Amino acid sequence: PDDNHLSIVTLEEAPFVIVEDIDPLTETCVRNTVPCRKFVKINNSTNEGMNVKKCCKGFCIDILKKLSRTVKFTYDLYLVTNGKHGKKVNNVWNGMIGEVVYQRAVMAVGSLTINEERSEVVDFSVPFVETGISVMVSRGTQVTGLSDKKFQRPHDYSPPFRFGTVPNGSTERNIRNNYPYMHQYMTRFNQRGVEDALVSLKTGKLDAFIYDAAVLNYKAGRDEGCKLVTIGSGYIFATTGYGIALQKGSPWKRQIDLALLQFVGDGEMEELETLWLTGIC
Amino acid sequence: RLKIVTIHQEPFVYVKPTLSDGTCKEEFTDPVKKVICTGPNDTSPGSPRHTVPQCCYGFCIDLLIKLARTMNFTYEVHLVADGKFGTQERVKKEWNGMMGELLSGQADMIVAPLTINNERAQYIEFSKPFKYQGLTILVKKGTRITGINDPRLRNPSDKFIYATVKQSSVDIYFRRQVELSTMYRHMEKHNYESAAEAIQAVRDNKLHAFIWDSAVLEFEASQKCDLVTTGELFFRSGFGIGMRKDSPWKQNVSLSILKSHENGFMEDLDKTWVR
Ligand SMILES: CCc1oncc1-c1cc(F)cc(C(=O)NC[C@@H](N)C(=O)O)c1
Ligand SMILES: N[C@@H](CCC(=O)O)C(=O)O
Repeated sequence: PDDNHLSIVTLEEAPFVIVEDIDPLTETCVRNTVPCRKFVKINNSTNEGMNVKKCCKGFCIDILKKLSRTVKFTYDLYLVTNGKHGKKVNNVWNGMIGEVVYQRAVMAVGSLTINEERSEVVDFSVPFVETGISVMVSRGTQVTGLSDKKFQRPHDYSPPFRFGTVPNGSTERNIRNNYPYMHQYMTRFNQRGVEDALVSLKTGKLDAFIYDAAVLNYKAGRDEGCKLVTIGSGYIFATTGYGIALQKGSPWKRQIDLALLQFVGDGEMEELETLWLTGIC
Repeated sequence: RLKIVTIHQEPFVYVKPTLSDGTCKEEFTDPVKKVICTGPNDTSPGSPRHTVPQCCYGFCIDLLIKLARTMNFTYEVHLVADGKFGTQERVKKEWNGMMGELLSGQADMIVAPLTINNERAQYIEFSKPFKYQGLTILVKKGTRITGINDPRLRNPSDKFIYATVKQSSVDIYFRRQVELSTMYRHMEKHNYESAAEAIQAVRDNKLHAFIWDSAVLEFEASQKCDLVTTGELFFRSGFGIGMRKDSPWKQNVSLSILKSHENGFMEDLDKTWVR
């Protein structure tokens, strides 16, 4: 109960975190949403900016709501502005990871992948969504997985496969560490975001998109005509999960872990999965 | 020097007799890595536990060796004396199985297909998952069940026998669940001492459905064509390394597991022992 009003950072990534504009007449978030603020700059010649009141919802926001109630904390939720999920740049963490490392946030809640390098600088909860690295293609495209030789040695094929990721996250880090030739080749096809990547696929400009498995599976399930698919038997390289990142030695981790495991045991996680993640395909 | 506890559970842990000279049969897929593991020769209920050297290998044993080389520790392995995974029972409250052995200091680390759950996490430290799986149902190639919501499970009788393994975290979950009541208590009447006994009992038409780990059941059906899984994965969850809360190895165990997922080692183990 003591010092239980917590700074919490998140990051938009549907359906895990969805950001809406607040009703301006009321400045109240309604329904299934929670208040979340975003620092927006006045201009680019200045550090001056203002917090905009927004509204947040989604799978991870419902997790936060349950945690808040179960673990008995209140919070001030904000959207990260210094980068995205988390990357080490010149030995300095940005994104949600950076916000936790440098103690601006007590925890980070979102589509944040647990990996070894982040685990060195933050504590992670137990995984609450299963993920890893999947590959999305148009139905019928024959590729075995990340490990396919069309990815590993692309210039052995004529024409070579055109494939990319969204840079600066856990997926790109993994490819950079494991498959150097693939990685340097892929940078040509880097995508600004998931939406751009899906458009590139649907119009024939990219042959595959390599990305977080949970997000790809979601997008595959919502795809018009069920053209975009993930390869293999729901297949995932480097199986991991999303985790709540907490500061090293955090006193909140114990209770957050138990709560998450209780949600799994109680069927509450399955309910959330059915609410947010089920698709037509 | 760490005391490791594990349990017989193919394809994670194979258990075979030593040769007459007390070493393990040389086998090949690349050499199969094997360790000496002590275990009881009497499996029975309420019996004296006479320990004997045996040979242990498989996915969990390869994982152990990787951990020990990575983190520079020595070990001795033994099979859990009571043959069980571990549940908490009223005596006021006591853990059996591998959970009991770790909490008492008989083991320093559990390396086994041990499900991470709330009830165990209250008392021990689990690593990040070394395997993601869930529950499924094993039946005779022949039987037709939709899955866990079939009437014959939901509203059961002595007509259609099904069960899980005793003192597993499946078993106590069914006995405990309110909507499970009629199946909860029904499985109590038929639950088995081990997974191996349950699987053979399905082949010999003594057990019609066996509710258990998908990682074990899918493997069993891949090998024995008279067996099949049915229904979707449910209760998706992980296996974790188990340690006491004050273990000094806990951070490095998790980092090593994360490293192994990311560098393809866990996938290699899946291709060696599971695929
Ligand atoms: C958080 C998941 C959970 O919460 N309550 C029950 C379960 C569950 C889920 C599952 F896939 C397997 C087992 C289990 O008991 N499998 C036998 C064996 N691996 C064991 O550890 O006892 C238990
Ligand atoms: N979930 C990822 C972002 C997407 C990806 O790179 O796969 C992360 O935490 O970095």
